[PDB]
Amino acid sequence: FACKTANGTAIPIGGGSANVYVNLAPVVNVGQNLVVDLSTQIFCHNDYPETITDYVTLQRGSAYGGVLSNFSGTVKYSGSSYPFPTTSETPRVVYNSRTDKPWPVALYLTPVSSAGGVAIKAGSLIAVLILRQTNNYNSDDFQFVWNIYANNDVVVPT
Ligand SMILES: OC[C@H]1O[C@H](Oc2ccc(-c3c(F)c(F)c(F)c(F)c3F)cc2)[C@@H](O)[C@@H](O)[C@@H]1O
Repeated sequence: FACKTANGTAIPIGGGSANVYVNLAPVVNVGQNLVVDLSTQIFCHNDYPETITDYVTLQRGSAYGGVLSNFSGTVKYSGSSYPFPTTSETPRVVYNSRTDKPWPVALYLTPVSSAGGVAIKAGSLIAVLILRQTNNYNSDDFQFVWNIYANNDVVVPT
C-alpha cells in the first residue's frame, strides 16, 4: 500500500508525511460552502490485492489557520460526514486495486458570522489529515500524514 499526490509526491510503503497544495475557491459568500476536495489530490493503491485487503481510515483531521478560526464544518469520508476537527477515527474503507484510486476525503466548510474578510491566507497550512492503513494479512499499522496548504487567498465578502 502506498499513496501519491496529484503532482507526483509519494508516501511509500510503511507510511510517512507529505505536503499538499490545493487551489481554493477565491471567493466564498456567507451561506456558501468552501469545499476542499482531496479526492482529486490524494491517491492510493493496493500492492497485492489478490491476497491482501487493505483497510484505510481517516484516523484524525485537524484544522489550522483560517480554517480553524473562520469556518465551521465537517469532513465527508466515503459518503459519510463527521465533525471537523475530528473527534474519533472513522470506519475503514477497502482498497483492492493496483490502480491508484482517490482517497475520498472532502472538507465542507461554511463561514462563521464572525469570519474576517481575508478568511484564508495564500500559502497557509489549513489542515492535517492522517490516513491510517491496516490489512487482513499481518500487523501492519501505518499512518500517512497529509499536510494541506492553501494555494491562494480565500476572501469572504460582506
Ligand atoms: O498493499 C498490500 C501490502 O503492501 C505492503 O506489504 C506487502 C506484503 C506482501 C506483498 C506480496 C504478496 F502478498 C504476494 F502474495 C506476493 F506474491 C508478492 F510478491 C508480494 F510482494 C506485497 C506487499 C505493505 O504496504 C502492506 O502494509 C500492505 O498491506
